[PDB]
Amino acid sequence: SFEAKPSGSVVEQVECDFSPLLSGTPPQVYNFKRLVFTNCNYNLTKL
Amino acid sequence: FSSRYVDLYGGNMFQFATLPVYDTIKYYSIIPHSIRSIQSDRKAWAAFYV
Repeated sequence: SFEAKPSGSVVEQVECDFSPLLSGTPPQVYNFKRLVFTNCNYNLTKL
Repeated sequence: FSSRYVDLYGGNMFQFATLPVYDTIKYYSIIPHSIRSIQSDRKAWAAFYV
């Protein structure tokens, strides 16, 4: 095909707190509570 | 979804807000609303359709 090589890439690019999950009594597996985080920065290394 | 936020005249529905309710809701109930006004003050109100 002789497709052109990729060039000139253009890239287009809060801080949700995980403290409530680690603070206080954890809910039991039967009484599990989900937590939803949207549009938030996350640190996977920290957890 | 609110039509007024993006296309009020069109009536097209576009999401404007999200509520983080983890539990599913299987029951909905209309709430009656009254207006406290004198007989002359009373005015007709639009009828909502669901």
